[PDB]
Amino acid sequence: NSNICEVCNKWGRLFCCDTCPRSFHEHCHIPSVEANKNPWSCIFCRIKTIQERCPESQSGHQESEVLMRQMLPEEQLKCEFLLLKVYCDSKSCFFASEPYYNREGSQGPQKPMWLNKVKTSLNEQMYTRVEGFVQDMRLIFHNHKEFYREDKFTRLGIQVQDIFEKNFRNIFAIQETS
Ligand SMILES: [Zn+2]
Ligand SMILES: [Zn+2]
Ligand SMILES: [Zn+2]
Repeated sequence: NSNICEVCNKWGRLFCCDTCPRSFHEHCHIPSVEANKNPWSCIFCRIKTIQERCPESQSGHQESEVLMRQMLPEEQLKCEFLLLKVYCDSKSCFFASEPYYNREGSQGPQKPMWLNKVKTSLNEQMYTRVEGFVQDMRLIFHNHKEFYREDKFTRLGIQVQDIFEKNFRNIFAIQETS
């Protein structure tokens, strides 16, 4: 197994995957690493297993179809992985915890959103469709772009949103387009 956390890349109290070499802090893994279970498979392993069980799940899809899907256990997992992949980027640290807004010439967003809030929402099963998860994810970056305006700090929003969108297309097998 790896000696660092796959998500944050630090050492510490790590839990090791029994089916691949990745390791996780308890709360870096989404969902949080499970109390017992021997062996234990990580979320990278569980996502691979869905794909292997239905190779046609990697033929292309329409985003509109994807969003209307109900949050049954496989869609739930896939959003928990998408979220995980965003937290793998160190720049996710700017979007993790609840923000606040006090900048001359800007008003704060009507509906603030942050990654830990999206994490809690998933955990408490508050999304019924993929749509709900993907709207909040996108809201994070949109709020950021609107608030920081012409400041160069807006670019962090663009960057982390590009990580979200590439990963969403991949995980949900969106049909490739030019
Ligand atoms: Zn970690
Ligand atoms: Zn694994
Ligand atoms: Zn099949």
